[PDB]
Amino acid sequence: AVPFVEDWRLVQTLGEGAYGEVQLAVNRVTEEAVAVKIVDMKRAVDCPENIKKEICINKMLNHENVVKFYGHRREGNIQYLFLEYCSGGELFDRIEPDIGMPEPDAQRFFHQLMAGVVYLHGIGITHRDIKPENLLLDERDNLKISDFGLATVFRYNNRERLLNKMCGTLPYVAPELLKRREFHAEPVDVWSCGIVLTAMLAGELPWDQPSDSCQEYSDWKEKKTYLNPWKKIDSAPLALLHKILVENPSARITIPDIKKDRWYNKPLKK
Ligand SMILES: Nc1ncnc2c1ncn2[C@@H]1O[C@H](COP(=O)(O)OP(=O)(O)OP(O)(O)=S)[C@@H](O)[C@H]1O
Ligand SMILES: [Mg+2]
Ligand SMILES: [Mg+2]
Repeated sequence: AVPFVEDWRLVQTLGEGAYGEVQLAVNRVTEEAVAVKIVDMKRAVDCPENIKKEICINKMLNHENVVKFYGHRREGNIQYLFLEYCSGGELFDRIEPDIGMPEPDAQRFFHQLMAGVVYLHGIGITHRDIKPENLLLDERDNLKISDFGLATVFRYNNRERLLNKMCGTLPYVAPELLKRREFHAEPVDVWSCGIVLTAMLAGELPWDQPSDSCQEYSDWKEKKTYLNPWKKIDSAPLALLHKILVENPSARITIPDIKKDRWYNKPLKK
């Protein structure tokens, strides 16, 4: 019944977005540390209903590789979302530009990413904006899928919904999102995970946009893998990427089969 600021000390700005801010908050009596996403519902006409949907999706989630939702408050136009504080920051900041990261680290992050995406898809949720900026790390560098503001239900009461809305981030979106009027949700998340893995192993994104207009994408379809970023990627993970970054979503590898992939299961040393 008392104000947010009387219970919570904002200690640190963690991130700044167009529609909200994320603060590290410390409870003034408990001293427990929390991430609070502060959202001014004045900044968009349908933000009230968009943030309500984000909260309803968050309340369905409970997995070690998904940022945990603790609750929410409203104070006038302000919505507070309390989330698991991820001390380790963004996966994005572990990706050295043009370099990437050690293959064992990339593999480990990929394992954890798959675990979270499998969980989400199992409860019928698609994230729709998977990228290193939305994959956070806890104090033990465990990966946690973050930000469900673009997430939606693709399976409900055992019936699948095809998607028809364009959203996400252009270097990470699957080509069917640019070309088809309707598309299945799961292969889109699979595709973006493959871009994430490409970024982890090479430190760069392969194309602006998986368009016929984009030469980098056409060179990939012609498997000119002597070019960058592919030449930086060992043939074993590259064989997996060849199975993920497949244009036709009906032929694209599914996660159950990613789990059977040689590199996925290859023991790696430092
Ligand atoms: N739970 C968290 N723990 C630690 N850091 C976080 C957490 N949530 C967000 N951040 C940081 O805040 C940044 C932005 O938060 P997001 O939720 O991704 O905001 P955004 O989507 O960029 O902003 P808008 O308003 O949706 S355009 C992230 O990239 C993290 O660096
Ligand atoms: Mg985000
Ligand atoms: Mg967001």
